[PDB]
Amino acid sequence: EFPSATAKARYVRVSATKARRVIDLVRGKSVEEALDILRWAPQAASEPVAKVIASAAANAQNNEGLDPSTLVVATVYADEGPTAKRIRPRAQGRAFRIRKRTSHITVIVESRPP
Amino acid sequence: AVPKRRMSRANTRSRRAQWKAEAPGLVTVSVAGQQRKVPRRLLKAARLGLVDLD
Amino acid sequence: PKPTKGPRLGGSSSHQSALLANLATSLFEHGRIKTTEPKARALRPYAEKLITHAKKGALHNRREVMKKIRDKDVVHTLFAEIGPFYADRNGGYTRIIKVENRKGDNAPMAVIELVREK
Amino acid sequence: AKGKRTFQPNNRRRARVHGFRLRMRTRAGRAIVANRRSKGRRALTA
RNA sequence: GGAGGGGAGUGAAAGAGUACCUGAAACCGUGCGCUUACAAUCCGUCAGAGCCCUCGACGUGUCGUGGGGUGAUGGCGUGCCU
RNA sequence: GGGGAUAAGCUCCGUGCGUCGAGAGGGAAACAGCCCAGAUCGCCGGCUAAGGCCCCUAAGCGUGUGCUAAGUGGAAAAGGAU
RNA sequence: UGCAUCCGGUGAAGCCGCCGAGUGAUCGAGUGGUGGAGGGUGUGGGAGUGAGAAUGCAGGCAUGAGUAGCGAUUAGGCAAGUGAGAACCUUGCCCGCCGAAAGACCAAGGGUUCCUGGGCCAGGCCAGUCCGCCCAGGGUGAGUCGGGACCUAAGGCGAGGCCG
RNA sequence: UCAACCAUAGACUCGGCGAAAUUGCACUACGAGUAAAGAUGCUCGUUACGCGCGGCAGGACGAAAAGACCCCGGGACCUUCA
RNA sequence: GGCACGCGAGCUGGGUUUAGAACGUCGUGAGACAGUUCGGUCUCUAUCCGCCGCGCGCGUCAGAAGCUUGAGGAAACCUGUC
RNA sequence: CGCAGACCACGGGAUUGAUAGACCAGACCUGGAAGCCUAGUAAUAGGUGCAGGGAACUGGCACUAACCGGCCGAAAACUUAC
Repeated sequence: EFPSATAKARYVRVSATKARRVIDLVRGKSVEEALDILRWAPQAASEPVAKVIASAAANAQNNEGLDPSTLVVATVYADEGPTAKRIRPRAQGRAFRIRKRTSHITVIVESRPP
Repeated sequence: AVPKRRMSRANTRSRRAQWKAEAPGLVTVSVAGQQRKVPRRLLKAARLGLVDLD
Repeated sequence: PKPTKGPRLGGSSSHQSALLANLATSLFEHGRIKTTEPKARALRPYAEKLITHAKKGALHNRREVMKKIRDKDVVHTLFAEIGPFYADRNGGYTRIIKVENRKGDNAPMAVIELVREK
Repeated sequence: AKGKRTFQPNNRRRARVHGFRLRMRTRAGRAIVANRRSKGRRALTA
């Protein structure tokens, strides 16, 4: 039960699977290191996650007065939000259903001394 | 062709776990008195002042 | 120089050759250019050979340059400055420097320079 | 190459054919109004 | 950058935030315990080793008229309806 | 018993004959109709049928007297053969 | 629902449960969490009275799958730019394509798509500072142009009328 | 015969958006055989480390279409000295 | 000779077996002929088993690098004239 | 970087260096450049001159790039015989 801070992000325009593909890297990585990994990641879902993680770290600093280097990305999870439907058309008079997905993203950073 | 059955949870998640990602191997750089972490591919270009460091 | 081992660089030999010539033009015009990687890998040798013609200066060398690049300001530039400037350096006039990839397609990018150290 | 669909639109034709006047020009075509006028419609006839 | 969020507040309650009474299942994931890479499995059942949790009588840890989760291994076993 | 080639897992009749249908369990290597036997529920009780007792598979490499030499056993004819 | 009684903002129902029960459909007036206003009991009455299947209906979500494709046979590039963010947006120089058309002007048809300013959660088969996308405002001027007020063909309607 | 080499659009790798028909299940081997008479699922034996990727197309009586040939029932339309 | 008279999610589509048309014969007629004659759309992105190749992971009682034995499997095996 | 290659893998090198590219020279392929001069009315021919040009093959040269570096990765014991 170490002191934590929370951060969320909702109605984001990246499918949750393509979020998890990145988040697997940084479950347990320190904040600074994860931010850098995500700066230099070749994925188009790294920037939202970057913003969320720095958000949580900032909230920990300001609102709960915590050292930024005692921190880790303890718990992370991305989940499926709403879904919008688009009747995209296709041959022989047929019409198929695109589903434009979204995702919520959740981060909880502890403050761990060694 | 077309599948014939609803391919299970085990097999599904198992193969799905191959679609993963690796992280680039990072290395320090002494960028003008301070330090930042950057791949090794771009080390010289950083030391010469081209890499957009944010 | 050593031809492309596989398929070409923009969709045909025509477009390839035109593209290399435009990029040599831009290079000798400025000094640096930022472009995707295999273009640089293909454009070291082309450009070094044009430069060598410039070094061994003559009418004949000059025409055999002008039959590619189509820009008299740039050939004057070569035969006026870049030729004698790389007299004693025997080989190896270019440099490649990799940089941050491209957003749209993750594609590599590289800055190709002319050296200035002698 | 003949992809000529059915509906080549025109309006003078539309009105001399499917129009109000030519609905009211008979008996059967009035009753076409009396349903639409009663059913709740808005555009009885183009 | 903004969306969105964390504190501070309103409020009886923000597990009532203008995507809002309650807020199921399918479905999607994060942690904790057991188990699984020499094996032929209508996917279960009967016996059951081993480990983990718990209640109780005791004594420096310990069996029990116990109970629950997993369950190596063995036997038996040919989906539902019309 | 007929038709058929006195063939068919063929077809058509009989039968206080049977079982399946509507009937599980045991045996038959697996096997709706064959043999045994007709399931009120429980027991970490006993005796038996059909069948079977070298190991897989619980029970006898059981006792006695003779045959088999062919792996017969664990498919088969007309006919042949010290 | 008729009738009689009991509990209920000192927390009913409903839902997630744990512990238990009944020979079974099922049950807990047995207790916890969530939650916020009606319910239970006994006797009778009446039923839109019990769903697992109808190539069943409506909504939501999975496997296939982070796979196929991303809409021609013209081909894109470098510097600078604003911008949070640029393969694509603006400009510069190159390059390449059509050139009885992929150019300039009308009719039908559509209906503000035109210009300016601002904007980018939706849309564009990616992103987007961009757009025929979004919002507000602005904008179409005829003695001689194409029609009417001028005429008639095919054909239509059709006073009276004739037939029915 | 007798096929070989080259280039482009795809196919393969990377970044982004991102469907589909089909689907009782599932940690879905092969053989000889048995069976509603062509077995991934049963018996008896043989083989096989878990998870993936490109590729072929023998089977899954593969997907599509409540057979279009045949038969039955109902209709339709056509004919004629019905 | 067998393997759906092997093999069309591998190719053809000449034949046969849709609608057109003609000859002979039958039928009064519509039309028919195991008679003939010319013409006539062959759909599918491979989920699983299977197969050819190639990787990641773990294992073989410490972690590693080289050289290799051989169970067991495969490929090849033709023939003529002077 | 490769004459290894669908990606990954495989093979080699990685300033204690000739792996690649360039540069110099060579081999080979093409076949007698441009400029100038001469003869020609002009088409054009001749000389300078195995000329010039040029891709993979070969030898040499450290001139450019192979970096001033990140990550994985090593020992429960137990008994007889000794």
